[PDB]
Amino acid sequence: GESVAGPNIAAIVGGTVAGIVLIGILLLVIWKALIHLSDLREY
Repeated sequence: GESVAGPNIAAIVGGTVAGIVLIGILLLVIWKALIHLSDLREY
């Protein structure tokens, strides 16, 4: 009734929200790295 991880919605909401935030930060870091790479790059 409540087991059936119905809250899978909740965990999905929870897991899904967390994953999106994680990707967003991860994407942002790489983007920044590429810019640093272009400037850091001597040559």
